[PDB]
Amino acid sequence: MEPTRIATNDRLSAAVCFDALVFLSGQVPGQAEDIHGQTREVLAKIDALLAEAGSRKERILSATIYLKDIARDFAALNEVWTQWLPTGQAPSRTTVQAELARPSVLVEITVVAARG
Amino acid sequence: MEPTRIATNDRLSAAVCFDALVFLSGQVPGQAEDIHGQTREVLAKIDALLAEAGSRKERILSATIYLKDIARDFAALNEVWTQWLPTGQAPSRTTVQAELARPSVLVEITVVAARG
Amino acid sequence: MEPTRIATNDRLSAAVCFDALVFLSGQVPGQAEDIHGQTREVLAKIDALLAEAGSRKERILSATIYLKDIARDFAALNEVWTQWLPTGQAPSRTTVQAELARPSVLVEITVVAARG
Repeated sequence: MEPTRIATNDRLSAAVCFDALVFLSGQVPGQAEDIHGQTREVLAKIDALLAEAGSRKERILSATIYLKDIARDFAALNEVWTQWLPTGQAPSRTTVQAELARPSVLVEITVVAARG
Repeated sequence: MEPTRIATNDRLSAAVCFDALVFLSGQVPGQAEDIHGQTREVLAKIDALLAEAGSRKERILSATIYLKDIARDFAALNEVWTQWLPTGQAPSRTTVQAELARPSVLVEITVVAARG
Repeated sequence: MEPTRIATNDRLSAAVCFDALVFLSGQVPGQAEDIHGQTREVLAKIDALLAEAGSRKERILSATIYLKDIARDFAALNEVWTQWLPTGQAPSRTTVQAELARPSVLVEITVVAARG
């Protein structure tokens, strides 16, 4: 087996697929400025990438959720997250505080999923 | 193949199993307040989840260890960790500083393991 | 299937291999003191470990890149990273800020790869 790549540039591929596994690059928000909208936009991008990479939201295996300010933003994160997930099909997850590459980014999520 | 889930709520599943792989949610301490006891309790929970998910401590593949204060607590973390691991069967690991969802949490560990 | 281990000590194995997957411990620099040289040395070590673990740079699936100061050092990190990667074969990646176990460490990278 060979890895296949999705949306490759000279730093990263949005997705790498290998042996029924899908490895997504950490996804960042669009132009939203607030935690609620940024979380929605991050999840929208993951939704799209899963489709391109041959998976779907129901097949997420793990998610690391990085919050620039975990004390300030965890509740809002959980609100959008819990509403976006398919019912009863939540993945394994870890949420931790970390500054992201751009100061405006409040949230970034890194997903591994099962090809479907 | 379909992913199977263990102890699912509307945010996360404690474990997700797919194709001989086990993805655990980041595990946090019980009611211990000190680094030594918190690390022991985190490892106890991982021990339990591996059992439920069809793996065991000898079959851990990777561990990300998050410490709220890596300078202050790394030595104690290593002490409990090295004693808990089955001899000669340490997994791949990465230990980094990150604040966790609750301020009382000094340590959180995210494990991927092989089904056995 | 059984996991096999590479360069095991009582805290971690440099690599764990299981079912065509390679899990590397987070790699830290040698004695370089600057971000550019530290990033080069981290990538050199990963290069070596991939060889020992039966993979290669072209087969990296995911990389988490930890920077002690993401604002200060991301540009230099990207410079060395983009030059080291095999052309058109970048993996999935996530770059976040986190303090590492030693204060001198500016960068640490955790890789999962496909056995080849």
